[PDB]
Amino acid sequence: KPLVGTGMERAVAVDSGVTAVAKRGGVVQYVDASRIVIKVNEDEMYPGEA
Amino acid sequence: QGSVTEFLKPRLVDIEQVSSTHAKVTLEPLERGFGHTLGNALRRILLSSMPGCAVTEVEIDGVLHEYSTKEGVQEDILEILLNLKGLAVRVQGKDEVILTLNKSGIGPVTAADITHDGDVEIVKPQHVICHLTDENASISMRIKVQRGRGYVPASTRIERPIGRLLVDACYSPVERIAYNVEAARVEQRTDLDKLVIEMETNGTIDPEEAIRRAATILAEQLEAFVDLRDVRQPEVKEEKPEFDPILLRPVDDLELTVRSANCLKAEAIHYIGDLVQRTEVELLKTPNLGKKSLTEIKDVLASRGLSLGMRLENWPPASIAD
Amino acid sequence: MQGSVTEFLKPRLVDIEQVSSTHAKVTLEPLERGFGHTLGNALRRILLSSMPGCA
Amino acid sequence: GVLKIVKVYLAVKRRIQPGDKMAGRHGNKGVISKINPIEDMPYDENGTPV
Amino acid sequence: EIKELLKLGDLPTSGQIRLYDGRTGEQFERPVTVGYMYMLKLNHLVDDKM
Amino acid sequence: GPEEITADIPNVGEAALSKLDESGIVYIGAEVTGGDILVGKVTPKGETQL
Repeated sequence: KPLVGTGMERAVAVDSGVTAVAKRGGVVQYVDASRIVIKVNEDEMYPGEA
Repeated sequence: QGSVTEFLKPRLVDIEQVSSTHAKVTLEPLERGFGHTLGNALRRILLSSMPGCAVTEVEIDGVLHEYSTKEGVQEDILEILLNLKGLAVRVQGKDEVILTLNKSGIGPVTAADITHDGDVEIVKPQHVICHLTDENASISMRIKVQRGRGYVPASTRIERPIGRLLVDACYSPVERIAYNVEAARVEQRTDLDKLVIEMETNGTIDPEEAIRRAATILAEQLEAFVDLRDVRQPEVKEEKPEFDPILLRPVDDLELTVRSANCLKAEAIHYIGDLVQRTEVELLKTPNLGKKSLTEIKDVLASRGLSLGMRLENWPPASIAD
Repeated sequence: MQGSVTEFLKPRLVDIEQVSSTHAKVTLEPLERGFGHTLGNALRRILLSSMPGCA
Repeated sequence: GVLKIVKVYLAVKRRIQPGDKMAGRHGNKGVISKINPIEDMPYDENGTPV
Repeated sequence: EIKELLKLGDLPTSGQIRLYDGRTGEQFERPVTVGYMYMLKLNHLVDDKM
Repeated sequence: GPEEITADIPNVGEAALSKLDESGIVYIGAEVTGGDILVGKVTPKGETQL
């Protein structure tokens, strides 16, 4: 980021839909540099049911 | 003319070791005028005229190329190799030393986690190479340190997986050299200054021997005026790129008989260059030749300008380069 | 040196074209990318400053 | 008249090379022609090449 | 407002710092300005290829 | 005659075998120069008659 700005560079990268935005709270399982999976708490804690 | 010690002779009066990385040495006997001509003839003698050592070749156990991203790693295959560029290791007196790295679990891979070799002196053990996110993820490389002349582009460098992905280099110890004026404070007279050189070495070559070496280079750059017994020729090179495309011609240009035209081709001989490389002492062993089949060839080679027992260049010619 | 630290060629005087008793020629072929301006400035401030003579 | 198709990418890491054009946000259009060595490169007091 | 802030920094306040020549060695007459500029490297079009 | 892609090619060379080894296809990531082989091809010519 440039040393100086106006404060309008942030509102651009948001509406453009460049960065990933979560639509539900919860912790993060994996943080691979090619794939990220977030598990939500809407179903009973099960290895194959969530 | 005279010439009898008219000026003062520079002598080491006191050195300053503020840190184990940066020092502030200084000379005292300096006349007004030599505190700039000696500083300018040195500022450009330590920006590329310094050996040093750096990382060049690396293996990595698991990754094939700079595209394949290794699992259990926060960063990508690229960034994790850019850290090795900062990894500096001073070698005692070797040019090819292979170091092995191995560990498991979470925690930043420090430079102290690598094998401990006697000839290998780690500069900064707290150097980070890669961060392991997964506790079950392992990391291992074959980091070897060479000794070039400062920086080696990866594009210039890089069949079967042998060396695989390689990295840049930075053998150059210091990256910046500066000089100050400052008037010396002697007890003799007043008109005297001090050089005072500041060096920021990565930690491979100590400043005390680095600065002195710089002036030593200039000394050797003037040993021809001190009248020394050194009778060596400068450059007596003669360059005029030439070749012999006629050697690339088949054996069907010497006018031979059907007999020899069937014996040679049966002994892996299709060109005139594949026959000259051999000798007429081992060709007699084969129960399909003779002495008259060799003296006849040399007879024709006399006109072409070739003969048995001569080296070849650019051979074999255009083939199937793998 | 004996420890092989130089790895570079060092220039040296070979011939002095004496066309006169005051004017001559001083050649220096063996040079590299950088030393060309080094020696040309390390002596420039001497032959035009630190010179005895008389007049 | 086609059995199957084989697709192969071709990623190229284009590095800096004298011939391109550089322009910030003000319009300082320029072009690199010759790379100035570090040897003959002046610096400040502390010694910092441009 | 900026002039008042320039009072701090390192030492200079006008921007013109003494530049030492790496060629001859003599300091350049009238110090030059040195700072950070936000530039950008525009893509190299293939329409100007050799 | 319809040609096919395979690692086992009846070629008189080896340069085309060094790369193609994964049964028709080739491994990922490597290094050579322009004017080589990407995908092994075997298309008979002259009705297999010299």
